[PDB]
Amino acid sequence: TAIDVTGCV
Amino acid sequence: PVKPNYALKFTLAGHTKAVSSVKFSPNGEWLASSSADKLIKIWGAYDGKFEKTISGHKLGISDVAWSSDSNLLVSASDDKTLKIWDVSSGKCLKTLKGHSNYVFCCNFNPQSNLIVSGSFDESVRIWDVKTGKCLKTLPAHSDPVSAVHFNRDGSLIVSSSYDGLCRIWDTASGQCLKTLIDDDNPPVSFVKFSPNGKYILAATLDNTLKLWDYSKGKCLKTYTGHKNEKYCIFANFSVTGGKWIVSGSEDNLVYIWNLQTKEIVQKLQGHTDVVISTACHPTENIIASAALENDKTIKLWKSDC
Ligand SMILES: [Cl-]
Ligand SMILES: [Cl-]
Repeated sequence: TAIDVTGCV
Repeated sequence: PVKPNYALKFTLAGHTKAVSSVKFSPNGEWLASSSADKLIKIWGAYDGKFEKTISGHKLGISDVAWSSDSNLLVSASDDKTLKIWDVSSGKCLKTLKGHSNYVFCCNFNPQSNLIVSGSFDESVRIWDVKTGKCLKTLPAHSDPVSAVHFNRDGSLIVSSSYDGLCRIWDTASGQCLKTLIDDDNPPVSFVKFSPNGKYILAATLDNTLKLWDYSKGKCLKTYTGHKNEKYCIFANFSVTGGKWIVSGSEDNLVYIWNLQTKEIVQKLQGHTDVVISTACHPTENIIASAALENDKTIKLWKSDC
C-alpha cells in the first residue's frame, strides 16, 4: 500500500 | 532507489553533557543542538562548522525548534521555561513562564506566530510568540508529554505522552478531537505529522514506530528492528531522495527504513551511546544524529539518494 507523505493530490 | 548510501561526513563536538535534540533550520543553512549542559549550539548544516553558543537556561535543555524564517529558536528546559532566541544576535527575546515541571518538547506553528510546549507537568501550552503570553493550557495527558507538533496549516497539534496516548487538538479551541492507540499501551515517546499533515509518525517504548492515517483512525505502517525501550528518541520522514523513515536506537545506531515496504535499508554505526535525536535536511540527503552522555556528539551523514 504506497502512501504519499508530502503531497495533498 | 532501494537503498541509500549515507556515509559520515562531519562530527560536531563541543557539548559537555548528553545532546538532547538536533534540528535543521527550514532554510537548510544551520543546525541547532540542545544539551544537558544548559547550552544551545548553532552549526553550519553543510560544513559542520561551529557558529555560536546561546546560553541562559539555568538547567539542561531537552528540545529546540526553529521558526519558519530560520531566525528564531525556541528551547524547552528543566528550568521550567521556554526561551525565544534571535539566532543571528544570540539575544533572548522572551522567557515563557507557566509550566510547573520540566519543559520537554516545543515547536512553532508553520506561520511561527504560535509556540506549542509539552511538560512533565502533563499539560500542553499554546503561546503567543509576539507577546510571550500563554493563550491556552490543555490538560492534555496524565504523565509527562514527550512530543508536540503542529500540522502543516497550524489548525491541529499532535501530542504524545508516557500515559500511552497520542492526542490531536484543535489549535483554535483547544478541544481534544481524537485519541489514538492500537490496543497496546506502552509509553509514547515521540510523535510528528508528515509534511502533508495527513499522517502521524509515533514511537512507543516497545521498540516500535507507528504511522497513523489519523483521519481514518488507522495505523497503516510500523517500522521495527531497532531498540527503543527507555529514551524519547526523535524519528523523521526523509523525503529529499528515496522515501525513508529515520530514527535513533538504544544500540547506538541510526536506523533507516523503506517508507513503503517497512524494510530496514541502512544502519549507521559511529555513536558510542544512545542516538536520542535525528533530523533530515530540508533539501539535501543529509541526516543529523545526536547521542547521550557517553558520546556527546552530533554527526552529519550524507547520501547520494
Ligand atoms: Cl567547528
Ligand atoms: Cl522514541
